[PDB]
Amino acid sequence: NGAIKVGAWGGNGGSAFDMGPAYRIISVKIFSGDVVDAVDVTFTYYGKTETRHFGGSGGTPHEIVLQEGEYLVGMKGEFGNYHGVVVVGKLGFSTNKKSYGPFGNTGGTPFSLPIAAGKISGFFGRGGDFIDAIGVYLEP
Amino acid sequence: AIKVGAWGGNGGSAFDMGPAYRIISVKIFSGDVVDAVDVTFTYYGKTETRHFGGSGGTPHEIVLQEGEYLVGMKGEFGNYHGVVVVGKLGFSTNKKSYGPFGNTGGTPFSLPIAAGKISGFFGRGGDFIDAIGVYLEP
Ligand SMILES: OC[C@H]1O[C@H](O)[C@@H](O)[C@@H](O)[C@@H]1O
Ligand SMILES: OC[C@H]1O[C@H](O)[C@@H](O)[C@@H](O)[C@@H]1O
Ligand SMILES: OC[C@H]1O[C@H](O)[C@@H](O)[C@@H](O)[C@@H]1O
Ligand SMILES: OC[C@H]1O[C@H](O)[C@@H](O)[C@@H](O)[C@@H]1O
Ligand SMILES: OC[C@H]1O[C@H](O)[C@@H](O)[C@@H](O)[C@@H]1O
Ligand SMILES: OC[C@H]1O[C@H](O)[C@@H](O)[C@@H](O)[C@@H]1O
Ligand SMILES: [Zn+2]
Ligand SMILES: [Zn+2]
Repeated sequence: NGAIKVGAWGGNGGSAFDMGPAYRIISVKIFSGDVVDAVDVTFTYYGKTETRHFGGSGGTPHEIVLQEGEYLVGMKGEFGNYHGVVVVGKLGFSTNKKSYGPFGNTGGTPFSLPIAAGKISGFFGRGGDFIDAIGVYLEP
Repeated sequence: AIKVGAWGGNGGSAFDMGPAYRIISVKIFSGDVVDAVDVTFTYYGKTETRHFGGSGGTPHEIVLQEGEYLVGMKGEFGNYHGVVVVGKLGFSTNKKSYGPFGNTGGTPFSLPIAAGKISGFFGRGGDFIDAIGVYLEP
């Protein structure tokens, strides 16, 4: 394959998910309340349009629609205890155009992934009731 | 090229070793803070050593064996007497964990590499290691 995967950041709970790399990420939808509940990813994969449903369905959706020539070049957030579970409390992304988030209201251990060269092409991690952990595929 | 980071502050001057064929060793010089790093590596048939940061601190060496690669970097950055620098720095290989080295807490960062390896470094250096970033390959 030749994949580059960094992360996941967060807890060891939930069940592993892995969408693999995409030809093109179309949109990312972060479901969010006190904590990061979930992430939906809409993408094309070769060339068919699929959307994957990660984490849980609580919280409020916050959608990042990527325009033409717009790519994800950063991810940051925080993970910490929420009711006996270590999950992502905050999650944000930046693109080559704009910054998004963070979404979620629970402080914890910060992580940050500035990408000086390259971009995010896919996601993996762990999900249950909430988003326990999130990691990322990279490509040039 | 895949470059992630750098984590740290905006002081010092920019360094960039580029990607290596193979990392041979990493020597982290630290006391209160991360002072410097020596990286020994091969590159198109040549063996090279680069030094980043200053001359202070106590050395802690990571020597990588055959088929051993760097699969993680973690640390902390913060204001140490006027400059935002790496106060703690650690690495992990596919065999072993090292450090972190340095005694000054600040803002944590972590880079676990689920697939791929660290192949090189970039960042900023002066008296101490202001910032450190990493080249990644499969
Ligand atoms: O994020 C955890 C939780 O936070 C709040 O309690 C609400 O917004 C819920 O919908 C959500 O599931
Ligand atoms: O404004 C963003 C903000 O909106 C709501 O209050 C929640 O979904 C939060 O988790 C989120 O951070
Ligand atoms: O998502 C947080 C939490 O939700 C559920 O209770 C389970 O799936 C846990 O394993 C998981 O850690
Ligand atoms: O390395 C820490 C510090 O050392 C020197 O004082 C200068 O090179 C600064 O620019 C740098 O921030
Ligand atoms: O790390 C900063 C500083 O910490 C201590 O004072 C000593 O170990 C020095 O050698 C070093 O320069
Ligand atoms: O911070 C870890 C590291 O920092 C300095 O170099 C010294 O105090 C060492 O004894 C120690 O192992
Ligand atoms: Zn969904
Ligand atoms: Zn030695």
